[PDB]
Amino acid sequence: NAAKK
Amino acid sequence: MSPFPLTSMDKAFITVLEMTPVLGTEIINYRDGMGRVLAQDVYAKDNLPPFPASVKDGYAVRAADGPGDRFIIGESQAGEQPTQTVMPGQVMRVTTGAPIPCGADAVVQVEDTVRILVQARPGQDIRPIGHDIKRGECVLAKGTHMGPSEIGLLATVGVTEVEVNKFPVVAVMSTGNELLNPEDDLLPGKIRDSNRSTLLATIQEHGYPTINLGIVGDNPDDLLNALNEGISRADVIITSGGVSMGEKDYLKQVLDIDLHAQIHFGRVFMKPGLPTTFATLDIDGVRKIIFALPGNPVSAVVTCNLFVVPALRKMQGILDPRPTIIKARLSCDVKLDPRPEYHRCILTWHHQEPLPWAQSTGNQMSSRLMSMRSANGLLMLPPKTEQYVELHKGEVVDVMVIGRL
Amino acid sequence: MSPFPLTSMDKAFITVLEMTPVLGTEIINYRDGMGRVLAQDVYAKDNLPPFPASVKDGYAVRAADGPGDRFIIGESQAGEQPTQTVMPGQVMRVTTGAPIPCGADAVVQVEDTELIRESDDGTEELEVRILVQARPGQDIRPIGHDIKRGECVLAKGTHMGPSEIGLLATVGVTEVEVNKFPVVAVMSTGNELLNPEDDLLPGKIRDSNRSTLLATIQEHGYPTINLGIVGDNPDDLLNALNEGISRADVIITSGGVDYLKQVLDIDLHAQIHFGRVFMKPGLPTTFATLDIDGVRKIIFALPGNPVSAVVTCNLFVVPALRKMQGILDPRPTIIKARLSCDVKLDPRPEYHRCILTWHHQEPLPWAQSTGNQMSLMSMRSANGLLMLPPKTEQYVELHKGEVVDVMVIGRL
Repeated sequence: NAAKK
Repeated sequence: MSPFPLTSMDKAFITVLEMTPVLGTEIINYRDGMGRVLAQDVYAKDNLPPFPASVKDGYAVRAADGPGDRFIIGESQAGEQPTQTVMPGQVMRVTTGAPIPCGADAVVQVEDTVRILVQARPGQDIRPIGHDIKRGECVLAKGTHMGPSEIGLLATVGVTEVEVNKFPVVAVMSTGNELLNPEDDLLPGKIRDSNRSTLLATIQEHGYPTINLGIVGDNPDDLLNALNEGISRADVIITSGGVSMGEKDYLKQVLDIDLHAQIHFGRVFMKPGLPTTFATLDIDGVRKIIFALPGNPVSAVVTCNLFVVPALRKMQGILDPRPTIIKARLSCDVKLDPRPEYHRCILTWHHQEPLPWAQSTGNQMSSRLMSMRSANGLLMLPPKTEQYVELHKGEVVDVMVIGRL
Repeated sequence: MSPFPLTSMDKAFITVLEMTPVLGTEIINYRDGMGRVLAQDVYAKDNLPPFPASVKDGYAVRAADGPGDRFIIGESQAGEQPTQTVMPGQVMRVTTGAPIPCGADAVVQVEDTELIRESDDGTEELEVRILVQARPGQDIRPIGHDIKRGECVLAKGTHMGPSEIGLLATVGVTEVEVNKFPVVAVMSTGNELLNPEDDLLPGKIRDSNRSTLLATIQEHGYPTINLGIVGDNPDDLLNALNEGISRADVIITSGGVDYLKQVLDIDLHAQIHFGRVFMKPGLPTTFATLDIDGVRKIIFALPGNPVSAVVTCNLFVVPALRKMQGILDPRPTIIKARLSCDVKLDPRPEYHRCILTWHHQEPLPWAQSTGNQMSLMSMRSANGLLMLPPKTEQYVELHKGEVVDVMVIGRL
């Protein structure tokens, strides 16, 4: 899945 | 688009950190040390152990005297350092932790005994003076975030008052003419004031001092008068009061004009909490910080954990205030949004599977799912991509931690 | 051999839980709710919202009337309630969140309206022209969308977080029934100990564990009772244990140990459930229960070694204190982690303080052992403690990278 943080 | 440019999620975060100060130091008694950061190095005052201590309990013996039956001239008990001095041909009784008597070389075990069952070897189970800690060695480095184990140290060494960065006192208020105190019976047209409770609780969970500024109306006069008490009383003011459309300025206007504060950002590309508002104010060197969070009680928690906390940590001189982000498998399918979503969830490490499962608690209102476990972390969904539309059960996502996991 | 049989690691744990009570309930102000367990179910007393709220800024409207020239009765603003009832041909200005007045089907957003005639004085706006035939219920969030009166919002047995207090406030429940926190008394045994404040004297050392231990339990936010240092002698020893039972619900003793055990088993008439345990560290760990007027007090006697004191406490005391405040699953969070250094396995199960670190963008956390040598100089305090297994006919040395159990012991 795509990260993002 | 509003009076304010839409700030990048990361930019917003990196701004709050960069803009936030670090408070001064303070001397506190080591017992109040819990969860603090050392603004000093801490060095051993004396050896430890300050005397050769017995690993085993039996008989302190001379190596050059070897085996055989020998006469005892007394005891050594934990508490006191022996008067009697061991000479060639003698022996002394000991205890685990009892000082070795001036003349002894080594010690004897249990089923190995004055009857003596022997096979000598010098240094036999003796804790050598200064074996754990040597006089003058550094034991806790400047900048250490102190746990119970550290207080232990602080005690051991005998350092009882340490220099530590001060915790920031945080003042919290809520704006809106539609709010009542949760005590007060619900009058018409009013909702109860939900956030102030949650926020004061959320920050106390971290053990910062709180200042409850109560409910303040949606009007510039009483609005500022609060903000004032705020700055006068505390180091951070938090405001929970839905300021998005039509009268979003009401609050912002007061900081921007009456307070002469500098809004660093006023909107942010995130779900939830688009209308989030950071701000700084310098009154005689001292830089105060001001978050103005939205009213949606879910947003209020989410943003607080994303901005306030990281900032509060940096403020107490924590070295890396960035929040712990762990990887976790999704427990339900999720529809991704144009902006980055954050969803309260509950991390659970199932009895062997290497990754933890994370199940959301809700979107809006109160809670979608009911549980006896409380919101462990909050789930970091990414913005939807030209390739990616939704994440499926099992897929491995980022989860920022927000409570004793 | 020893006075007591060597208890299985698992059996020792399982004992401590099973033997531990669950405290009574208590009524507390929701603000003091943090970290507590509900001894009641909680239902909403009224609906959230309490009123048909506007969701968009515009005009409240009996949709039935359809697009027309409408006289604006009055404004409705979210602070205070409605007042005037809306009959045919009338409309009332709303702002997002204001109560929808009685007799209005729906709200039209302003964009779908055109302001016709103002008043003969500068003052006000009298007519508006609604441009939209609006689906009834349009842009109104009705009574109960968020919470409906009488629904259960927090289940009996819930362990409350800030978000739960939120609810508790929302719903207006201000005093809840909750299991009480156990007050814990801690003391240290030994003639060789001085209060850290003192300059060390010959034969003596400073009292380490008491500070660690009080702080370890307080991190969980239970009340502490400092019983100070007490000598290794039956009289002063009992005297303390007595103050202990009198003042608190759990007595914790840190004192490298016979003399102690004898006092409980004979003078106090306590029941030692185990006295030795197959683990490293903390072989001489001692659990005990005592029933004063059917009110079972619990008594941990932990070893003196300042590392063991911490380790066992987190292994036994904490799980027990949780059980005590009516936590439903008091078993401690154990996560999988990759080892950061090679380790020699022991005949008995080992537990080592370590620091969990989720290194940038990959899946398992590294656990670096701050272990024991001199007292691994971190800046961050031990996150968790490492659960090494007993050495087998196969594995006798775990290697960097291999995936081990770690029990969590602090905000990870």
